[PDB]
This record gives sequence, C-alpha cells and structure tokens, in this order.
Amino acid sequence: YHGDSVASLGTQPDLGSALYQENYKQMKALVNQLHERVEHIKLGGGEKARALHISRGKLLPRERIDNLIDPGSPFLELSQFAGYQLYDNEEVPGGGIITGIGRVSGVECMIIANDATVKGGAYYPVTVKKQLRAQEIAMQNRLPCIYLVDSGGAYLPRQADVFPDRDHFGRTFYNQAIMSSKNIAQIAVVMGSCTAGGAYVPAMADENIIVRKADLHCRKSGVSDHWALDDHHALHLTRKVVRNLNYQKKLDVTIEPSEEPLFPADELYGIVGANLKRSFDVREVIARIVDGSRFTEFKAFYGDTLVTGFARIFGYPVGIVGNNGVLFSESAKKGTHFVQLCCQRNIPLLFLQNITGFMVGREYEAEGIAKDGAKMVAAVACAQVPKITLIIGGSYGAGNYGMCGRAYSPRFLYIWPNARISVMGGEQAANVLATITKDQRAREGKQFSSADEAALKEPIIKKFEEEGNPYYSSARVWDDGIIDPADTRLVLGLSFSAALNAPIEKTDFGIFRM
Amino acid sequence: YHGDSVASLGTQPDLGSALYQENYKQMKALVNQLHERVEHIKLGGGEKARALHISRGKLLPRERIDNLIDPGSPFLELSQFAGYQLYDNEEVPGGGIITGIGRVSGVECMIIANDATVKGGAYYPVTVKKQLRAQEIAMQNRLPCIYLVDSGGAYLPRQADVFPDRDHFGRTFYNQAIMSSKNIAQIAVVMGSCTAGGAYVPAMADENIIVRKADLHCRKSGVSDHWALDDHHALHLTRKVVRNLNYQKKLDVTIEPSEEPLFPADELYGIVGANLKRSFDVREVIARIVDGSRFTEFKAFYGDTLVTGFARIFGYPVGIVGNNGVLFSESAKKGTHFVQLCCQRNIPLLFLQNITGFMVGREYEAEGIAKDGAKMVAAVACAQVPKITLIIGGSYGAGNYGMCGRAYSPRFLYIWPNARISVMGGEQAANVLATITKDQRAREGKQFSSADEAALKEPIIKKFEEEGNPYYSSARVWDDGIIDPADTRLVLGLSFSAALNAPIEKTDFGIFRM
Amino acid sequence: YHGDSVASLGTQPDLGSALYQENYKQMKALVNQLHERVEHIKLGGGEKARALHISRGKLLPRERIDNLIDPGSPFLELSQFAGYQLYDNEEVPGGGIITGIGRVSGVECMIIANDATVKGGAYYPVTVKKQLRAQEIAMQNRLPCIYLVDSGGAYLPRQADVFPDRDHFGRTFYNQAIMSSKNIAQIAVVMGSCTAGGAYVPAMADENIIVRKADLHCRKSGVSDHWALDDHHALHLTRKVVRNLNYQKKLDVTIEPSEEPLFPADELYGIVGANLKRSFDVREVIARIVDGSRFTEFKAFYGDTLVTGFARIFGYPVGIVGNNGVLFSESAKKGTHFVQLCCQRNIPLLFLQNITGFMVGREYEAEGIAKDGAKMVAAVACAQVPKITLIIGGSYGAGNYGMCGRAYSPRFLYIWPNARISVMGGEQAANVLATITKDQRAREGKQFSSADEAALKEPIIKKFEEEGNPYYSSARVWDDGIIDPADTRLVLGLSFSAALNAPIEKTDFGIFRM
Amino acid sequence: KAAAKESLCQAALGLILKEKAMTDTFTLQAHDQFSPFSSSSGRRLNISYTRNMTLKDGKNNVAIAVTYNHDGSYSMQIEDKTFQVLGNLYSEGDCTYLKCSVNGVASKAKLIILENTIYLFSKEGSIEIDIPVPKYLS
Ligand SMILES: CC(C)=CC(=O)SCCNC(=O)CCNC(=O)[C@H](O)C(C)(C)COP(=O)(O)OP(=O)(O)OC[C@@H]1O[C@H](n2cnc3c(N)ncnc32)[C@@H](O)[C@@H]1OP(=O)(O)O
Ligand SMILES: CC(C)=CC(=O)SCCNC(=O)CCNC(=O)[C@H](O)C(C)(C)COP(=O)(O)OP(=O)(O)OC[C@@H]1O[C@H](n2cnc3c(N)ncnc32)[C@@H](O)[C@@H]1OP(=O)(O)O
Ligand SMILES: CC(C)=CC(=O)SCCNC(=O)CCNC(=O)[C@H](O)C(C)(C)COP(=O)(O)OP(=O)(O)OC[C@@H]1O[C@H](n2cnc3c(N)ncnc32)[C@@H](O)[C@@H]1OP(=O)(O)O
Repeated sequence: YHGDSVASLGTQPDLGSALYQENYKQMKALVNQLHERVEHIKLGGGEKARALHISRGKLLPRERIDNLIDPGSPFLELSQFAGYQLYDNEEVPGGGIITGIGRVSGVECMIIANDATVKGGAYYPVTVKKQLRAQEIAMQNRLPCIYLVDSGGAYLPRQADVFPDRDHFGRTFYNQAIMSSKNIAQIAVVMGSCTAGGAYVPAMADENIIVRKADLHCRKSGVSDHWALDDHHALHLTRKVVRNLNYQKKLDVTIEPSEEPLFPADELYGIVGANLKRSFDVREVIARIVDGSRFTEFKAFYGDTLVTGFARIFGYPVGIVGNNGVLFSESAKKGTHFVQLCCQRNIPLLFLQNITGFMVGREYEAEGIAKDGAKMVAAVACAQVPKITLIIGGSYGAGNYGMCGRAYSPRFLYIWPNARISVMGGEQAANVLATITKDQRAREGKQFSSADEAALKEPIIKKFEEEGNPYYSSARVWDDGIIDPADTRLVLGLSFSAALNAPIEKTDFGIFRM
Repeated sequence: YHGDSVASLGTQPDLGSALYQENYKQMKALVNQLHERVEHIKLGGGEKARALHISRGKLLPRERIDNLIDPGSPFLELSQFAGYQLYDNEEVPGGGIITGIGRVSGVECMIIANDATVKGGAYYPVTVKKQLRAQEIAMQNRLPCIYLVDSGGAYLPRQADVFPDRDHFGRTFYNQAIMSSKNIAQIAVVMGSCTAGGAYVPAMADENIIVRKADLHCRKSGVSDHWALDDHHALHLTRKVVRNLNYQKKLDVTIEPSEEPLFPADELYGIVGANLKRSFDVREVIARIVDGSRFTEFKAFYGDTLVTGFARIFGYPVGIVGNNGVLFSESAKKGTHFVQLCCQRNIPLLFLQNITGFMVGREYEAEGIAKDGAKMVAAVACAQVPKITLIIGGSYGAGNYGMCGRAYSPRFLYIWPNARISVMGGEQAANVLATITKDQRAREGKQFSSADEAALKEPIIKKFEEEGNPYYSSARVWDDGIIDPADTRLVLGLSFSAALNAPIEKTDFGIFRM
Repeated sequence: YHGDSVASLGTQPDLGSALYQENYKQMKALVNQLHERVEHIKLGGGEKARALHISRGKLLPRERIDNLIDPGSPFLELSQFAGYQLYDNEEVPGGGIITGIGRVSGVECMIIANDATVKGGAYYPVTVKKQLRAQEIAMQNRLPCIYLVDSGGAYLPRQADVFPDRDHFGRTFYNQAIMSSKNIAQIAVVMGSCTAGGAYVPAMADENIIVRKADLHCRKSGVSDHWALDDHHALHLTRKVVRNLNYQKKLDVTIEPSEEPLFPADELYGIVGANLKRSFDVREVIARIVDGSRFTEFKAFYGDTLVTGFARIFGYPVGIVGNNGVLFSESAKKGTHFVQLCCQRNIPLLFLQNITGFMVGREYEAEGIAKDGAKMVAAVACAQVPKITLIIGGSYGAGNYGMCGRAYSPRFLYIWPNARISVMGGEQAANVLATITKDQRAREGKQFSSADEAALKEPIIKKFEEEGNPYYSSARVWDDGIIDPADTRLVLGLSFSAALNAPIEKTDFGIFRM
Repeated sequence: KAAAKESLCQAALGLILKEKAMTDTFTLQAHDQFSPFSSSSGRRLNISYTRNMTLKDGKNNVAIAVTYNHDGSYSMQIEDKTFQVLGNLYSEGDCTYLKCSVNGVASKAKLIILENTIYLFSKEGSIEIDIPVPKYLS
C-alpha cells in the first residue's frame, strides 16, 4: 500500500520583501556573469584556429559531440572552467579538452574529446588533470569511454608538470589498461593527426576508428579496426560499435513514479542570495529540489544545526545531509548515525555544505568538536554508497572534510556561483598569524608594532579573498562544475542516474571510537 | 635435487683502464656530494629550533625513531630530499616530516614522524605529498602505521595548495579510515602539542598514546587510550602495543639460502660513471646485485636490447627486466612475454631503466615502436605482482612508461645519483619547437631568422637540463629516494621484504592487441 | 536510441550465368540424394521388425518422439547418419538409437530413445558413441535428459569395443550420475523389456516411468516411481513430470526483434556449388543467414583472407569468423584479437570453415603460418562462450584445429553435403610419401622406379578420396549432422537457443606468446 | 510551386518528434524508466543546444538551425528568418497527425515518413521533403 499522505516541506517566500528583492538581484547578476563566461569559453580557441580547422575539413569538437550523442539527449559537460585564467598570459578555453557524460545508443558513456583549436591540442597540465578526473569518474561508475583523439602531445615548455609524476600524463594509459581489464569498453576515434605519442591511445583501446586523411596504420600496421571516410562516417561507426557492446543496465534500487517539486526553483535566487553573512534554512532548498517536496526528517530536534532525512529524486531514493548552522557534538553524532543507516540500506547520499565561519564565536572549544567530527569523518570516508556533494555556501576547515569534500571521493562535486572555499576565513588566519608572531617576538624580547600587524594582516586578507573565488577553485579541477541553482535538480538527476550503472557493494567500517 | 651447477654472470673490469679511472672519479664525486647534502638535511631545522625543542624536554625526531625501532634494526628512510630547494627562500629540510619503514617488535611498520623544528611542524604542500606517499606504500604493502604527531597544522600562506583538493590534506584522514577498515593497525603517539586540526589524527587512530605535558583529553574526553609520562615511556608503550597486535607474517613464495654476489659492488662506480653518452652492459649491474651472480636469461638472442631473466635476491625469486640499448619491436614483444610469464608464476618484478635518447637516430619510425610498446605498457599496467623500479640512467619519453614509471604504481622507485628524467632530450625538444614555428610562420608567409632560432633554442636547453637533475626530481616526490649504487642490493632486499607482507593475488589482463 | 540505419551485405547473383546454373544443378542433386538416404534411414529396422513391434502393442520410436514433444514444436535430430555403411554387412539405421533436442512442456530437453527394431535394440559401438555425444551435449548445455529405454544390452560379438574402455558403455552410467549431482534432471521411461544390464538406467535415474507389460519392480523392488498402462499414458506422465521440474530459463544476453535475411537461402545452391576448386565469397553466405543481412565487419582491410564480424541471428548476438582464402599471419592475428574481444563481451561464436588446400602453393612457409596459427588455436581452445562450427567447404590440416574442430569441443558441429575433411589433400600426401621413400632408398643406395611411384601414389589417392566423404565422416560421429544449406539459418537458431540454457562464465587465457 | 519556409519548419519538427518517439520506446524496454537521460530535451549546462540540419527540397538543399529552448519550444532559423515552433504528434485513428504552431499559427497535418521522404498531408496539399542520405551508407 502506497496511498497514505505525507507532509511536504517548503513555504512560499515573501516576494514583496526588500531582502528577497536584493538577494534576487545579486544572485541573478552572478548567474548572468556565469552564463556569459561560459559562452565565451564555448567559442573555443579562436576564429583563426576555427577557420583553419574547418578548412582542413574536420568538424569542430562541439559538433562532434552533437552528432555523436543520441538525438535530443541531454549532455552533462564537466569542468567547463578548467584553466580559466590559470596560466598568466595563455588563454586555454575549457582546458583544451571537452569531457562529459552522454547517452549513445541508449548507453551512458563518458566522452573525452581533444580540442585541436587550442594550441594545436597540446596537453597543458590542467588538461591532464581534467582527463584523469574524467577517467576516474568512468572507472568508478563503470561507464564506457569514448575518446575523440585530435592531439598534439605534451606542452613541451611545461614538460616537468606533465610527463614525470604519478598523476601526470602516463597515468592516462594506466587507466585505460585497467578499465580494459575490468571489462569497461574503450573506444578510440582518431579524428586528427596521429602524431608522436598519440598512437598509444588507439593502440591501448579495445576498438579503433580512424579517419582516412597513418595510411600504414590501417593497411599494414593493423592498428585500425575500422576505417572511416570522414568525421560523420566515423561518428556513425562509433554508434554502431557502441550498440554492438552487448551491455544492459542493471539497477538494484526500488523505483517510484517521479513528481515535480511543489515550488519553483528560481525562488532559490531570493532565498540564498550572494551574502554569506546572512543565513537561510536548508529546508527551503530541499523543498525546491526533491520530488513532490516530500521529506522525512530524521532526529529533527536533536542536533538541529544538521538536517538529515530521506527523499526521492526522479524516483530514486536519496539520503540528504545538510548544514543549518554551526556544527556541534550532537550534530556530528546524528550525522554518523544517519550515514550508518543509509549505508546499511544501500541508499545514495547527497551532501549540502553551508559551513558557517567561526568569526561569530571566538573559541567554540575546538577539542570537543574535533573529537566528534572525527567520527563523522571516518563514517563518511568508509561509506560505499554513491555520494554526491553540493557546496551551496561557505566551506571552511575540517567541516569540509566532514561533509565529504574532494579528498573523500564523492562521485560528483558541484558548487553554486556564490560559494567560498578555504581553510579558514581570511581575518581568522590574519589574527592567527599575528598572534603567533607577536608571541614569538615577545619570547625573544623583540617589540611588535601595530604597523607590522597591518603589514601582516592585509596581504593575507586579500590572498584568502582571491583564493576563495568559485572561479579560482574551478579553474583548477577542484569541482566538476559551477551550476546555475535553477537547474540543480536536473543536474543531480543525471548524475545519480549515471552513478546507478555500477553495482552497490557492502560497506566496511573501521573501529567506531565510542 | 638442487645440486647441479649454474653459470654466473659478470666479468672482472679493467682497473688499469683510463676509462674506468675517470668513471670512478666522477661517480665517487657524485656520491660524496650526495652524502654531504644528506648530512646537512639530517641536521634538521637548525640549532635555534633544536635548542628550543630540547629545552621543552622533548626528544628530537631522529632520536624518537632510534628508540622506537628494534635495537640495531636497519631503518629504510624514504624521500630524504623532499623540498630540497623546492621553495624559493624557505629551507624545508626533509620536507618537515620523516617517513620510513622499520622493524618494531619484529613487525615491519611504516613510521611517520613530524619534525617540530622545521617551521613548528607546519604542513607545506610537499609535506602532504610525502605523507600521502607513505600512507599509499603502507596500504599497498599492508603495513601498520605509527604516527609521531608533533604538528602545527597547514601552512596558512599556502593554504590553496594544502587544504582543498583530492590529494590535499584531507586525504590523509581518508587513508587512515580506509586502512582501519581493512584491518591495518593505526597507532598515533601525540608527542607534541594537540593544536587545532591535530586532534583528528589521534581520534581517527585505532589506539592512542599521549604524553602528559590536552589534560581534558585523557581524563574526560577519553580520546587517550594510554597516557605516558614522557617520550621514552611513550615509545616503550608503543612497542608494547605493537606486540599486542596479534599479527604473524605470511609468505607465499619459495625461499632458498642467500648468497653474496661474486663481485664487489663498488666496481659499479667504474662501470657506470657519470656520462650518459657512453653505454654499458646492464649484465654487469645484474651480476653485482643478484645472489651468487647467478642469472638465467630468457630469449637471449631475440630483442637483445632488453635483458630479461630470473634471479634471486636474499633468497627471494625476482624477474629482472633491463634496457641495454634502443628499444625495438622485438624487445617490446619479449618484455610482454616475460611479464605474462612472471605474473603467471607469481614472481616479483624488478625493472632497470637506462632509456637511450634518440639523438643518435633521427627517425626510428616511432609508429611501429609505439605500436609495440603499447603492448608492453598494457602488460606492465595490468600486472599485480610486486614491482620495483630502479633508474640507473636516462629515462625519456614513452619508454619511461613502458619500464614501469611512477604512473604505473611500482611499490618503490629509486634513482641513482646520475640519472636524468624528462619527456625528451633538450636538443630534441628545441628542434621540434623550432620546426613547428618555422613551418607555421612559413604557412602565414612570415620570415624566420636564425637569431630567432637561437632565441627559442637556448632557454629550452637550459630549462630541460635543469629539470632533469636527480635533485630536482627528488625534491618533488617523484621517487622514493636517491641511493648510493654501492648499497643498491641491500636496499632492494629490504624493499622486497616489505613487499612480501601483502598476499599476492591473481593478475587480470586486458585485450592483448595482437 | 536504435534508429540509425546500417548497411547490409549480399548482392543479387546472376541467375542467367552458366556457372550459377551448373552449381545449382550439382548442389540440388546432392541435396536430393541426402533427402532420399534420410528417408530410407527413417524407415527404420525393416518391415519385419516393425510388424513384430506393432504386434506387441508398443509404439514405434518416432511415434514416441512425436507424442512426447509439444504439439507442433520443431525437433532437432542429431546424427541421423551414424553407422551408415560403417559395418561391413550389417545395416544399422540411425545407429540403432534416436537422439535429439525438443521442447517438452515448454522446456528444451534432450531425448534419447532406443530403437528396438534394429537388432532388438542391441548396442553397437557407434550406438554407444552417439549416446555419449548426446549426454555430453546435455551436460554442457544443461538440458534435462529423457531416456526411452527399449534396450537389448551390448552387442556381444563386438563386446571388446563396447564394454571395457573409458568412452565405452559404462561411461553412460557415469554421465547419468554426474548430471544428477549437478542438478540436471534425469527421467527414464522403461517402454520395453527390462532385460539384464538395462535396469541400471532406471535405477540411476531421478524419476522412473514403467509400462505395465518387471512386475516385481513396481510392486516390491520400488524402482518404479510411476506405473503406466501403455505407451501413450507413459508419455503423458512424462510431460507431467517435466512440468513438475520447477525450472525457469535464465538468459543473460541482450535480445532484439528478429528479422529475416534479405536474400533467399536457396540461392546458396548456385553460389556454393559442389566443386571445391572454385571459390566463393563467404560474405554471400553470411548475408543469406544473418538477420536482416546486417553485418558489422571488423578489421576489413587487414588479413582479408579471414572475415570476422558481428551480427544477430533470431535476435541473439553472434560473432562470425569465416575463411575467404589461404590463412596467413595477419589472418591469424586478426582471429585471435576477435576471439579475445568476443570472449570479453560474452558473445557466442560461429565458425565457418572453407579451408583451402595447398595444391595451389608449393611451400607457403609452413613455419610462420604455424607460429601464428598456434596463437589462434590457443585462443579458440581457451574460450568459454558457446561455439558452433559449420563446415561449408574443405577442412584440412591444422587449419581445422584453428577453426574450432571437434577436438576443441564446439557445442555443435554441422557439415554441408559438399564438405571434405582430411589431414591433407590426397595428392599432397602421395607426394610426401613418394619423396620420403625416394630419399630413404637413395640414402641406402637403392633405386626407385616410376612404377613404384605410381604404385604408392594411387592407393593413397583413392583412400583419401573415400575417407573425405561427408557420409564417411558422419557415419562415425565426427559431426552432429549433415544439413541442407537451405535450412542452415533455422538449425543455427535452434542450436543457439539450446546453448543459451547454460550460464556463460568468464574465460581464462593461457600465456599469449607474443 | 516551391515549398515555403514554413513547410520546411513543420517537416523538421516532425522528424524531431519521431526521434523522440523512438527514444520513448527504448525507454519503455529498459529498467531505468524514469532516468532524465531518456528525455529528448537536449539540455546542456549553461549553453543552449543547436542542431544544424539539412533538408532537401526539390532540387535545392536547405539548412535549418534548430535551437532547443528550455520551455520545449524550438527556435528554427532558416536563412535570415527565425521561427518559433511548438508541436506535438498524436494518433488520429490509425494515423499519426502532427499539430504544430509556427510563429503562433497553428496547423494540422498527417505525417508519414517512409525512407528519406517525409510526407505532410494537409487540406492545402501534400509536401514532400527528403532527408539526404549520409552517402556513406550508399
Ligand atoms: C607521449 C610522450 C611520452 C611524449 C610526447 O608526446 S612529445 C610530443 C611532441 N609534440 C609534437 O611533436 C607535436 C608538434 N606539433 C605539430 O607538429 C603540429 O603543430 C600539430 C600536430 C600540433 C598540429 O598543429 P598545426 O600544425 O595544424 O597548427 P599549429 O598552429 O602549428 O598548432 C599550434 C602550434 O603548436 C605549438 N606548440 C607549442 N607547444 C606544443 C606542443 N607541446 N605540442 C604541439 N604543438 C605545440 C603552438 O605554440 C603553436 O601555435 P601558436 O602558439 O603559435 O599559436
Ligand atoms: C586541519 C584543518 C582543516 C585546519 C588547520 O589545521 S588550520 C591550523 C592553524 N595553525 C595553528 O593554529 C598553529 C599555530 N602555531 C602555534 O601556535 C605554534 O607556533 C606551534 C603550535 C606551531 C608551536 O610552535 P612554537 O610556538 O613552539 O614556535 P614557533 O617559533 O612559533 O614555531 C614556528 C613559527 O610558526 C610560524 N608559522 C607560519 N605558518 C604557520 C602555520 N600554518 N602553522 C603554524 N605555525 C606557522 C612560523 O612562521 C614561525 O617560525 P618563523 O617562520 O618565524 O621562524
Ligand atoms: C551392461 C553389461 C555390462 C552387459 C550386458 O548388457 S550383456 C547383454 C546380453 N543381451 C541380452 O541378454 C539380450 C538378449 N536379447 C533378447 O532377449 C531379445 O531378443 C531382445 C530383448 C533384444 C528383444 O528382441 P526380440 O526378442 O523382440 O526380437 P529378436 O528378433 O530376437 O531381436 C533381434 C535378435 O537379437 C539377436 N542378437 C544378436 N546379438 C544380440 C545382442 N548382443 N543382444 C541382443 N540381441 C542380440 C539378433 O541376431 C536377432 O535378430 P536377427 O539377427 O536374427 O535378425
């Protein structure tokens, strides 16, 4: 029986409120800026290289993606902002590579396409990082990989950062071999010149498609498994190969009919705004994203600063954990309990981080908070269910670790355009450094002047402010993308769908330090 | 029956030869320089901080290691050169942390000790990398971890490189939790101040030892499992805890009595020298290191450029693969065959890299060499037996990948003081860039002057020369240490011994592209 | 998405061509002869024994099969030609036993029925071989076995070939026991006299049905589990028992709607003909049999002599491997690659053999061809996916091994009425023997005359010609039947359907000698 | 007479809707009935997705740029003109009928696609638009 009613979250916000108006203005401005920057990145390497690429008869990489995926299928691009102002004078749109998840012949696949326009498709260090992240995603979620190889090899002026180390270029080939061993299909499509150091990708792959115009490779080397007249033919052949994969999706979770949330998503703009100093109820966000705005809270009156519960997204079950204030002992214990419960029942986990800075409270007895957050950290680390993190606000200190940051391998991690990430708030770091130097130079009997205090403080403030920018964090691959809040639900759906390809296996826990 | 005789490798070198004299002089100079630099690093943070540390009553970290390990046991330190001239003006001896493998209570354990003298034990990015490498080694080889925590938290002026990303600070805790889940003992000894962000390490650990002089932690928090009067008492308690671990070493390989090599190891100095342009027979090295100088070559007359065979080191079986010239198709096929054979019989693998540069030969038809080296790369990547790499000469290009570089996760990787590592030789890269620019500006009709040719070439030459230095590569953690050749055998023994702690499991291979 | 179009094989043959007319005439004559011989075998032991059998009130074995299987279900009979002119003066139609696969109560089952008319149902050696082959098929494909026991025991005048050895009579009981242990149902129906040495079959079976008219067996011995009034009642009881088996078919491969081939099958008669000297494109056959004539070739321009690709038969996926000329190194490597690929994706394999004799080329450097065909042989042997072989032309030498001959345990093996199988061509063997004797008697100084050359040559030619006949090979159980080409598709469908009953398990490969 | 721009827009919409229908069938077979990937939305992150389609009218080739709006309507630009089209395909009797509004003008037709040709049957008449063969499928 599934007929009894359930209470729904969410309340209608006050559209007339001045606070709502101001928050809406600020967040809409941020989203417009994000959209403009994304368009500029989408334009690619430049009109020069684009005209040259077209004159050679080859398709532009975005056109390749469009023709490859199923007609009208949504495409989930990752890390559109890699390399954004990362290098001092060189502009590297999209990191020189395009990675995403899309449905080909009814199968979710991870597509990795080199962009020939950007520096002839050379490999900047950020490009290697992006590709490794994509391969890691595909390995974890058991997704076939399709490479659209139009490469130029390592960027020589930066070889020291691309070639030698463990997470450097060679790891790419390593991943390929491993994913072939675990029976995850590898398809390579040599749509560009087969330059030095590039033939390794087709040779490692399970199956190859090579566009006609090395010649020795198809006729004598035999590296070629298929031989295509041009780009369109190659993409069609790729679709045929994917069909011939003999794969069927196995899902192991209960499914229910999906239902839209009761409240419009754009209202989030008013609720969240751009000021981190003001706070908001995470329950509003949860009401905006989950199915039917139906939510079953767990331990509501204990550890109120954390909001844990169960819901459904597009019919899949999810356990939601979010911050609603300063984390405490009770909140940590509640989180550990909830994580154990979700792991036992094999339910995917969704974290929402809105870590609150310690500027409000001087001490907060970091020892006890640490003693309890350690338990939550261990529980999150040992979990095996799919985990997806979303940073809707500040993310500072060990709380970031506790709420499944990058170090804890969430299947995906996205940030809203108003997030901030750093070890601490800038002013707190300034005070810490000032106190350290003051105490030390007092210990040696040296005098500490207030001018020196300002001299230490100001650079730290500016540096922390600059490094906390979402664009700074997404230029490096610290997140899989910056998403417009109004689309959040949709993205999560796609992500969770992909995460369901892999089977869910049992969770083993370490010693629970009681 | 084990009585029939076996032929032994190695020949007596010509001590009177001028070439031998010169090579000996150069290599001995390199080793002396290495020893001097190691002594200076061993001195630690400085006399100032050392006196301050002693005045507080605490032991110096090296003394801690000496008292912790079994009396007279050899200690295998890793990455003594991390941070060597890595940061512009800050001197960070040993990376601010000391990691090694040593025998405690008859059990091989991985010991990680913070150095309080260096910047109060703060965590530079290189320190995080070193610690993560140590934890990875312990996880792979199934070794108990002992932490001697005297920490100061992240180095704030560099927070952007320490806190946020996947391989940044949080991964430490992640590793701890995981290694606790797989039943690998975690012991933490809080020998310093329990500052903010430090209590997480004791809280994550399985067992704790805390030196008396937080107080709340032992009496009320209950984080303390043991409570020690001072450093000596804490180390004794640690030995007792390790004994109480209830662990017994399980070995799954045949063992034979060990026998010393027939030739003195110091002769290597004469054989190898410091000039990479000259070449030498790897069989000399193999004769110098393996037991009794007994070696059973495999496919000796096919692919002569690669030397593959079987031997014993301290009684353990090893399969040895080394370069003796430019790698070719036949060499790659021989290597793939040998790797498959060793994986089938569960024998550890030892690689010796002496990759030869392509300055000698203009083309070397990179397509066929690539088509075959891809097979060797796949075979090496998919292997599951313990793999140890040693770089005795040049290491360039995809050959580095083929001979199990860092990207392919060897259990250990060491380099001799005369190695060079880079994507290509400097002059080759200069020629490549010059040709690219010349061809392009010819395409646009622009004129290319010889002055511009020199202007491009010289910086590239100097940069590649600088980046290839062993000290440059070991400052970053690209290798687990620079070893005196005269000690090589010994080191390998210890390493292989440690690698035998983990059980050897079956190897799964991808599609062998025939 | 499954909407994009695929190119189809096959071309309309030239019906007006004289070559087509002649080939059609010859092949139609062969098929008519085959049909006539099959009818004569179907007539059974003879009118004498048939009248005697009817007078006893028992049904004829073919009537038993007709009533047993589901109404209108197709029945796949195996080895209709066993014993055809095998013994000098004794005519043994069908080997004295009838084995086939048919659907009973919606379950594929292997039916084995003794023919009482032929020598009172005695067991000739060929009968034992046929029964063992049927039991092997059922074991491999996990099919319930139904025995219709009307036996007479071993044929005493030939006891030395029936009783003692491993593949002699006792192995029957062995198989029964084993197939009972692995939970494969054994049903025995004693429709004839329970003579000496026959009661073992009911006693070994899981369930029994005994026709009333030993009496002691049902009332006191208790061997009887069911007791039937006559043959019709016994068959009905058998259907009820099969229903009570509690079995459900588990399929683990993707299924698509089936579609008929685009070209008529009878055209094969014109394409293939009866002359092995002329050649034809195997792609014509593939177009005639696969679904929709859709085929996705793999490595089309490399090793053109072998044709490998993917297709669907009645909606199931199949990998097709066929000969189109003399096998070479590249062909062998392509075959090994394709076999690995199909094993990885768990796809059934279908081999078509048209091995070409070496009369065209004197040497063909057998050493290299052997060195490469060894790889293909190993790959085929180690494979675990269902394998079905079809011999559409010549089959000679090690090529037969390479294309999955009987020694390599294909689930089924059929031959067309125009095949030839032998170690070599007759003339080649004659030349080899002549050269051996000539060289030897030259070595001893004896003279070799041309009359002696003819004397050696002619008997060998005649003997090889006689032994290569399809009827000769099918008289012994070297194949599971001779099939009219026009029906080939249908047969394959049924066969593959049966092969899907067993689960497909992973393939383990030996050392790939690179 | 040469077919107008509007008929080409209607034909393009019909072909897209057919692709959506095949996607629906494949979704019906699969386990993951409610996966967002099965939608024919063409949604991209922070970008609007545009198809360059080629349709063959008479002896002249015409290129249509179809932008997938978030609302589900399609913005098709042929040459200079841009057209806003919203439509759906529904079965009248035994027959597929396309109802489509182009620039706010609603039209009803019978849509039959066999091989390359697309047949719009309406009161005004019948319009045949040919999908060019990839010419690698011969
Ligand atoms: C695996 C292992 C173990 C090792 C290796 O792989 S070692 C690989 C060595 N690489 C090559 O051997 C390829 C050398 N390229 C070429 O042969 C071509 O260039 C192509 C093939 C790239 C096509 O490119 P193209 O010829 O069609 O156009 P182009 O404009 O010339 O393309 C942009 C121009 O590339 C210049 N450029 C600068 N740095 C690099 C770089 N590292 N790689 C490529 N190009 C680079 C850029 O500065 C200029 O543009 P810019 O900056 O002047 O605007
Ligand atoms: C986990 C998460 C999620 C988050 C975190 O963990 S956020 C952690 C914040 N850290 C602290 O809150 C510890 C603040 N230290 C102190 O409270 C003390 O200092 C001790 C405890 C370190 C003992 O040291 P001590 O007091 O015995 O000696 P001191 O000489 O003072 O030691 C050297 C001096 O440390 C200065 N120094 C510069 N940068 C740092 C730094 N990042 N950390 C520590 N010290 C630093 C150095 O510049 C000077 O020496 P120098 O450069 O002048 O020669
Ligand atoms: C497992 C182990 C470890 C050991 C054993 O199993 S040791 C088994 C010993 N066998 C018996 O103990 C059965 C003895 N048969 C009989 O008791 C019956 O015969 C029946 C039961 C067969 C029914 O047959 P039936 O009685 O209805 O008709 P019949 O014409 O008589 O049938 C044909 C006639 O059988 C003659 N014939 C010749 N050789 C044999 C033979 N080897 N077995 C049977 N019959 C044979 C044939 O020559 C003549 O015909 P032909 O050649 O004259 O035309």
